[PDB]
Amino acid sequence: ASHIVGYPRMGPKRELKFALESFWDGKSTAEDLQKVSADLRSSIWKQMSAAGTKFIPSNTFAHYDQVLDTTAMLGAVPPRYGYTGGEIGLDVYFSMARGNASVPAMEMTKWFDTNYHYIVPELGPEVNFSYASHKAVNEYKEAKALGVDTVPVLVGPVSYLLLSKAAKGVDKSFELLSLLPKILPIYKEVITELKAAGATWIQLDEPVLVMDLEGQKLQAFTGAYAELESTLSGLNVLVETYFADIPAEAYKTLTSLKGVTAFGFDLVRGTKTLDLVKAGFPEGKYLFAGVVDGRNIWANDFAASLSTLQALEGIVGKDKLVVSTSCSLLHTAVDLINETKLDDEIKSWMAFAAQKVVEVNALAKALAGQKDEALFSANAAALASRRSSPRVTNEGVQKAAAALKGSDHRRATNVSARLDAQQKKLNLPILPTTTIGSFPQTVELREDYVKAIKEEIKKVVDLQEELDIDVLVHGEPERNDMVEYFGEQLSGFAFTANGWVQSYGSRCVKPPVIYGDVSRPKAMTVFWSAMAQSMTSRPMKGMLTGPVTILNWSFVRNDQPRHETCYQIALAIKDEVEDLEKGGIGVIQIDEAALREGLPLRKSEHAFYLDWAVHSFRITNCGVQDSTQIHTHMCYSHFNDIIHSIIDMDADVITIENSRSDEKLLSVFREGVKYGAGIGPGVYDIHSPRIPSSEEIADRVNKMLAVLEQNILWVNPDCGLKTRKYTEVKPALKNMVDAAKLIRSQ
Ligand SMILES: [Zn+2]
Ligand SMILES: [Zn+2]
Repeated sequence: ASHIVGYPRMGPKRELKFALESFWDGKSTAEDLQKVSADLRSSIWKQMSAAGTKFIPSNTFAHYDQVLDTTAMLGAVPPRYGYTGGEIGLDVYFSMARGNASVPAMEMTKWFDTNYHYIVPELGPEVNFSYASHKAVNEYKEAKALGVDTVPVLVGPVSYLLLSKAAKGVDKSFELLSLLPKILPIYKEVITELKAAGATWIQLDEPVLVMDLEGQKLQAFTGAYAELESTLSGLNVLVETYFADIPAEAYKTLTSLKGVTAFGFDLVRGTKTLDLVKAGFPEGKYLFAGVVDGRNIWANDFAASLSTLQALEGIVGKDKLVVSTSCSLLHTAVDLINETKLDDEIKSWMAFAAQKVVEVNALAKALAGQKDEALFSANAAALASRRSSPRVTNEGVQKAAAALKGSDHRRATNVSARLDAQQKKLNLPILPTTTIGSFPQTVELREDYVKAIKEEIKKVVDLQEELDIDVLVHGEPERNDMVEYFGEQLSGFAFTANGWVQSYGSRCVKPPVIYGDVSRPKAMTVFWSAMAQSMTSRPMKGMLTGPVTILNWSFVRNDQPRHETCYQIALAIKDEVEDLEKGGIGVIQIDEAALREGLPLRKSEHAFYLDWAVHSFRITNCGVQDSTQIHTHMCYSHFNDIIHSIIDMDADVITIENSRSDEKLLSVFREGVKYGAGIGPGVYDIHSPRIPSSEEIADRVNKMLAVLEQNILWVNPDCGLKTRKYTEVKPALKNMVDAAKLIRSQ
C-alpha cells in the first residue's frame, strides 16, 4: 500500500536537459532523444518497483510540461503554429513550448506556489479539441511490457480548465469552464483505451480543489464526474490534491464525487483536512496518507508519521489505508546519494526523491509487519542529532526576546522629514539617474585583485564618463548568484552538489540549504563597495539581497516556522547595511524581487505572509541615519493589489519590473494612497536585447510626470542587466538621462 504521486523527469545527472539541447539545436536525430527518454523511464519504473512501490505512476514524464502533455492530449495546439491534425509530436510540442523561428512559444506560469513553471492552456469558444497525443496510454504499455504494471497519472478535466486561460479575442463574458463537455469525451476515448490496455487503477490530479472555489465553481467538479462514472466502471479512481488543506465545502464535494474510490491529501501542508475526515468520511474508500514531503529535503520523522499514519487506521483500516508521498517527488531533488561534499552527519539529516520512494515503503512495511527496525533505530538517530547538534540551536536565538519587542518602523521621521536630510548630506539633481543591479561579462575565468578591480574600475570609469550619471552602481562581479553568494557567509547555510530541481524546460536550479539558526559572524560586502565609492565622486549605492528573497529561494528547515528563520536572515542584514553606513556609502539599495512568491494559496492566509515578510524588510534598516537613502527592488509589473505592504515597507526610493505595463494605472499610488516618497519604475525593459528609441523614454517618463510627481522621481531599467549583450547595452543607456535633462529646461 505504497503510493508516489509523481517523480522527476530529467535524470540523476540532468540527462533530459542535455538530450533536449543536443536535439533542440540540431545535433541529434529525433531518435537520440527517445533512446534517451526511454532509457530514463525504464530506470524509474524499475527503480520504483524494485523497492516494493505499490502504485508506480506512469505518465509523470514529459519532454517539457505536464500541463502541455495534457494540451496535446486534446489537440488544443494554438493557431500561430499551424496545426492541421494528427498524432502530434516534437515539432509541435516544443514549437508551442519553446517557440520556433517565425512564431513565438506560449506564456508560462507557476505550478501553484512551487518554483516550477507550466504552460498555460490558451483556450476559448473556437478551439476544436482532438484526441491527438497517446502519451498516457503508450507509456503504460511500455512499463507494462517491462514487467511492471503502472498507474496512469492524469490532469483533472475541470482543474485543467481552471488552470487554463482563454487567449485573445474571446469576449470577456466567456465561461472558461464551458468547454467541460467538449473536452470530456476526448477524456473518455483515453480512459477506455487504457481500460482496455490492461490498467486496473488510474490517477486524476485535481489540486485546484485545495484553492478557494465558490459554490458555483466547485460544482463544475460534480457535473464532470457524473459524466465519467459510466466510463470508470469497475475501475478504481484516485483523485489527487496537494499543497494545502481542502476547505469543508471542497472537502465535501470531493469525498462525494461519483466514480472516485480513493482520495489523496497533502497532509504535510494540509493537516487540517484531517479534522474533516475525523468528522465524516465516505464508505470504505481509500486514503492515501501523503506524509512524505516531495517539497523539501529532510528525512520524514518516521516516528511521527507512523503515529499519525496509525491514527488514520482508526478512520478506516478495513484494508483501505495507503502510504503516499505528500506532493510530487518532482518538486524535490533526486538521489541524495550523489552527495559527498556534504559531511555524512548531515546527509543523515536529509532524503531526496530516491530516498523518499523508500521512505514510503518502510512506513508502508512497518504499518503491516516486516519492519526493518534497522531504519527506525537509524531514523530516531538521524533525528536525535539534529535537535541537539550545536550546529543547529545557536546563541543566535539571542536576538529574539528583543524581536517580539515591538515591530521596527524606521526611526520614525515621516520620511519627507528625512528625505530633506538625504539631500543636504547627498546632493543630486532632478530625476537622479541609476540602473538596477548586475552587468555582462567578457572572456572570464572559472591573484584575484589584479583581475578583480580590473573590471570593477572600468564599470566605474564607464558609469561616470557615461552621460554623467548622478547615482552609480558597482556591478556584482565578485559573485555568482545574488543568492548563491551571501549564502556561504551565514551560519545555518550549507550547500548541495547534485540536488537539482527543475524550473521549466531544461532549466534547473539548486536552491541553497538553511540548516541552523542563520547568522553572519563576519562582514560580507563592505570594501567591495568601498572599492568603487573611493574612485568616484558620485553616489555609490550598496547592494543587499533581502531576507525575504533569500529565504524563499531555498530549502528551509522543518523544525520551526518560515518567518522565524526568515527574520534571523533579516538580522544579519542590518549588520551589513549598518556597515555600508559606517563604511561610508551613503546609499544602500536593497532588493526583494522574490516578495510575492510566498503567497499562501489560501487567501485568508495572505495578510500574515505580508506581515513577517515586510516587517522583516524593515528589520534591515531600522537603525539607519536620516541621511542614508535606501532603495528597494520588486520584480512585478502590476502589484496593484499589494500596494499597501509596499507602502508599509517604508523606503526612500525603490524600483520594480515596470516598463511594459500601464502609465495610467500608475495613478494607483495616490487615490486612497499618496506614497510621499521616491519610485523608479524601470522605463525601459532590460529583458529585451533590442534597444529602445531615446524618443520612447522622454514620453514614457513624461507619462510619469503626470500620474506621478516630479519633486520625487527616478531614472532606471526594468530589471537587472546580467543577460543583455554588450553592443546592445552601450548605444543603449547612452539614451536615458537624455530624455530627462530635457523637460528640466523650464
Ligand atoms: Zn499597514
Ligand atoms: Zn530585477
